[PDB]
Amino acid sequence: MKVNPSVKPICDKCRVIRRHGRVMVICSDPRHKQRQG
Amino acid sequence: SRIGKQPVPVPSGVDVTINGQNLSVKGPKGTLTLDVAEPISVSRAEDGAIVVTRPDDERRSRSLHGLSRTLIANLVTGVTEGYTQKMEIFGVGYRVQLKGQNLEFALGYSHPVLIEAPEGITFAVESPTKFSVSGIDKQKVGQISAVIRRLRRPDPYKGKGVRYEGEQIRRKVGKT
Amino acid sequence: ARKGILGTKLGMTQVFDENNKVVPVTVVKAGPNVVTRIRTTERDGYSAVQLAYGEISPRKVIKPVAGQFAAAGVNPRRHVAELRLDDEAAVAEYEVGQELTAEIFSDGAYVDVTGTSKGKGFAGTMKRHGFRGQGAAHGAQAVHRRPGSIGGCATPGRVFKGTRMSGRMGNDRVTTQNLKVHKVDAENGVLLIKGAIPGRNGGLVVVRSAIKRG
Amino acid sequence: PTYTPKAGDTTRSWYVIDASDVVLGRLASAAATLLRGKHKPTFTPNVDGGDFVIVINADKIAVSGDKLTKKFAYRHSGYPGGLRKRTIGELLEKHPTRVVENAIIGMLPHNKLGRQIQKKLKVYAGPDHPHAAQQPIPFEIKQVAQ
RNA sequence: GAUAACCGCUGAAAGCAUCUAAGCGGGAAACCUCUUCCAAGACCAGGCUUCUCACCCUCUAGGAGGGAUAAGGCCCCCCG
RNA sequence: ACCUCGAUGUCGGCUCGUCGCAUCCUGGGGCUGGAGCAGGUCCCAAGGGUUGGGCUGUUCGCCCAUUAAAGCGGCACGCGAGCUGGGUUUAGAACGUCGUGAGACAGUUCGGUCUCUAUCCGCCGCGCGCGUCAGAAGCUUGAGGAAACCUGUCCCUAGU
Ligand SMILES: [Mg+2]
Ligand SMILES: [Mg+2]
Ligand SMILES: [Mg+2]
Ligand SMILES: [Mg+2]
Ligand SMILES: [Mg+2]
Ligand SMILES: [Mg+2]
Ligand SMILES: [Mg+2]
Ligand SMILES: [Mg+2]
Ligand SMILES: [Mg+2]
Ligand SMILES: [Mg+2]
Ligand SMILES: [Mg+2]
Ligand SMILES: [Mg+2]
Ligand SMILES: [Mg+2]
Ligand SMILES: [Mg+2]
Ligand SMILES: [Mg+2]
Ligand SMILES: [Mg+2]
Ligand SMILES: [Mg+2]
Ligand SMILES: [Mg+2]
Ligand SMILES: [Mg+2]
Ligand SMILES: [Mg+2]
Ligand SMILES: [Mg+2]
Ligand SMILES: [Mg+2]
Ligand SMILES: [Mg+2]
Ligand SMILES: [Mg+2]
Ligand SMILES: [Mg+2]
Ligand SMILES: [Mg+2]
Ligand SMILES: [Mg+2]
Ligand SMILES: [Mg+2]
Ligand SMILES: [Mg+2]
Ligand SMILES: [Mg+2]
Ligand SMILES: [Mg+2]
Ligand SMILES: [Mg+2]
Ligand SMILES: [Mg+2]
Ligand SMILES: [Zn+2]
Repeated sequence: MKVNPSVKPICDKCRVIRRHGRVMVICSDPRHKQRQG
Repeated sequence: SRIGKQPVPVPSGVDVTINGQNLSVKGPKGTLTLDVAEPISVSRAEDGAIVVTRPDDERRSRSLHGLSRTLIANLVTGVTEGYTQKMEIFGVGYRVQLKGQNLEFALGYSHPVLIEAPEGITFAVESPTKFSVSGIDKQKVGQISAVIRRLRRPDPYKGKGVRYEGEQIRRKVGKT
Repeated sequence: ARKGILGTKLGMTQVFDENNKVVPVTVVKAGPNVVTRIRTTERDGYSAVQLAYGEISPRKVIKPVAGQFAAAGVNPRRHVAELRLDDEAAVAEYEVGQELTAEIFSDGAYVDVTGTSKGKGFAGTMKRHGFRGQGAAHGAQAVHRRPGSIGGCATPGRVFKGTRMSGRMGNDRVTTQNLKVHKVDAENGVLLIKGAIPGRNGGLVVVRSAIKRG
Repeated sequence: PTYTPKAGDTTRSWYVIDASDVVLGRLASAAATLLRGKHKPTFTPNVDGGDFVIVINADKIAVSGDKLTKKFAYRHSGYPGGLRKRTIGELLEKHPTRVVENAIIGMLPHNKLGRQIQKKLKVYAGPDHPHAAQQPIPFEIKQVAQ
């Protein structure tokens, strides 16, 4: 899971949310899990 | 929104009780109680429904509308038909048995593990590989099911562990 | 419940177990204690038992202490302490007047022994704090046993309360814990504990059950 | 000239303030007001001539926003690294009273007279107090319109 | 016990979906109890209890001042 | 070139620490081009721990035997009214080089005085006085603090 200042939907199965004050991108692919920090 | 805009069916055998913003549902399987949100309104439509209505379209009430609607629906269905979860095991030597009302897992640890079914939940093994968990509460059944599910690390190589019934695990193979 | 008793440290010697291994023992006279008072939450705010040990002449007892013993109904003793209990069901079995001896303990029982350690006078940082000294040769000038630096320059500009310096040492409450009771001489009112006990000979110790190994 | 109190000029009144579902800052500011004596026309900044204040139900104080988890009370023990922090949350069920009184102490003057003034504050976490003998008249948190 | 990262449950807004938005959980040598020691000059100076619980004089009768005592202690003495 | 030239002592080592976390070990995880063993990377985590020698004035650094690991930093590049004095920076002498010379060299070599009875704050201990609405004594509650916290190997589980 990346923790980077910029998170983007790498693939079309990814989708961006705000959970507990953080922008996250969540996909069915575990490699694409990614959040801001 | 639209889901929060339609009332919940109540069957001819299930009786409801409304007091203040609190309510309860009683049916063949058991009884349940629930509390309804503040800005939302809950009404007994005597023509056979419970109507959940938002006074306005502010985002808070717009949000709590469907939430409260689904809470009432889950309450009623849980008291009428109950909530059951089928859940399977995979691997050689990964086995399931019972002990009193508790359900015991032997999943390749150097010690056995066993889970005590908490209140309103009854475990029921139907095969050393296949077992089910049932209850009057949708949230409790799901939570204890998830607790069972995560007694092993995910296995993308052999798949061994506790899987749900209808779940298709992802699996990647190491080169050896 | 956490049992305990007051006694004196007689001395220490050695014994050989059945498997023929020498065991250093401190010998404690866990002589008779009368319980003189009960402390209860309903009245005092906590549950504890006040018990008295020793032999003392009534001529040497001050009138308030003699009166506090008369209200109990027991002859005065030299030392008075109390056991902190935990609940009221623990103090249900203590009644003002009754007795307790070394037979409260047994073989293999782990006990915590509280004593007061020996006085070491005004001690320096090497004895007191295990400081490394400084060189005995190679030019060291009159600093062979001194602490040296006690802070930093101008920031913070002070010496950080808690700095380890030299002063009075010893004479402190010390609890040595998980000490095995090798053997209770029941008839002679003695008990033999494997290990060392704080204090001088003929000093008051409190031998309690162990909480870590009970 | 201007009135200054003589020896037997100060009279003390006993106020009980209920703290159930009241804002902590509002309650503390009012209690500081009628603890210092700012409501008396005979006020004089030299003299400690306020009133006694009992705060009842200091448990039920209301703290707005999200301060029950991210607001802290810091103490320092004087030793290097001797700083400890307790949230408003922990402080409300460890022992609650000081929370309320903490606020009031921060709005009294930090001088010797403020130390004398503090002694008139009686905070109780329960709904009842032992001072029924002084007939404490209930006090309502009122605002004067303009 | 409460949590960090992390893992979730039930779930709208947004007919499907999502650990969150309403609510409910798991979660570390870090934090809070826990173990040890100091601790009421903690000025909110605490609690339980025992002992003594008395005897005169002056100034001018309002308060103060002086003195002899109790319970107790201190010094002197023999020591550690 | 802002304070200090009617004086703010300059490197390294010793003693004693103290704080940060930008984590070296130990603890919790997500992703792997992660089968296991062992890793890579990122995230959380500062409680404790973090060796002895050879070479060198050494810091740095090179190496030797270990270790769970041999972390990086701030504090007047912490610490000389606490130590040292190998380095550097007087005066002696010599080499090389420059200079006609006197002499000079971010060139080298050998030698070369490290003062102070602690006033105040600070800190480590120890008493005397008054206070806690009479005077005393025994036992105590604890708000609030301080201390401590490290870790390996072997064997069963399982040659699973
Ligand atoms: Mg990128
Ligand atoms: Mg030495
Ligand atoms: Mg000298
Ligand atoms: Mg010498
Ligand atoms: Mg200096
Ligand atoms: Mg300073
Ligand atoms: Mg849904
Ligand atoms: Mg969703
Ligand atoms: Mg203090
Ligand atoms: Mg007292
Ligand atoms: Mg006396
Ligand atoms: Mg200029
Ligand atoms: Mg200047
Ligand atoms: Mg200068
Ligand atoms: Mg000068
Ligand atoms: Mg000077
Ligand atoms: Mg000067
Ligand atoms: Mg230092
Ligand atoms: Mg970090
Ligand atoms: Mg770290
Ligand atoms: Mg790790
Ligand atoms: Mg990893
Ligand atoms: Mg800790
Ligand atoms: Mg050398
Ligand atoms: Mg350092
Ligand atoms: Mg320096
Ligand atoms: Mg430094
Ligand atoms: Mg120096
Ligand atoms: Mg010097
Ligand atoms: Mg030299
Ligand atoms: Mg010369
Ligand atoms: Mg020439
Ligand atoms: Mg405490
Ligand atoms: Zn994706």
